[PDB]
Amino acid sequence: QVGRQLAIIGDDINRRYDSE
Amino acid sequence: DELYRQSLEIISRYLREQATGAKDMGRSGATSRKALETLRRVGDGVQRNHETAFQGMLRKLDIKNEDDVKSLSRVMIHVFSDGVTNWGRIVTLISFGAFVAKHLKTINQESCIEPLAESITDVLVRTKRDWLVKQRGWDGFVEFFHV
Ligand SMILES: [Zn+2]
Repeated sequence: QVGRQLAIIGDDINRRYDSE
Repeated sequence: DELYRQSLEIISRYLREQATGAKDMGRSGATSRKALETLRRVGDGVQRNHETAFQGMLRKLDIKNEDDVKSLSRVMIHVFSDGVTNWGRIVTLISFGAFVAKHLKTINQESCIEPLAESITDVLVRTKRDWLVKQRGWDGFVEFFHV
């Protein structure tokens, strides 16, 4: 569970910095 | 293996600085310095904005000793189990590592912080070396967030 929850948070963080 | 050495130096310094509150470089010092500063800004933000989730995840891991610290490797592997790799996931894993590191200091298990940093570094460098090299390493990390 924990690694999947970190992946979800990380994708939100990635989208925040990656969006044009 | 300079990529392992540089990554360990950055990640270990962040986890230990976060745990102790005391700020403590070799080859590629200029890049590593910007990476650590980037990690302070982004990682402190990650821990603050996701503090409640991190608290629950930490409680779920139930870390009471050094033996409980040998289970995080499988958790760190799980972050990339869907085949997706990106800087957001990488910085989130390191931020949660610093969160565990603070916990380890609070329960007087400071000696476990270095094996924890070595384990985070190993998963990144061992399983994602190709991606990290294609993304230009820690220079690419600094550039991606460009705080
Ligand atoms: Zn699972």
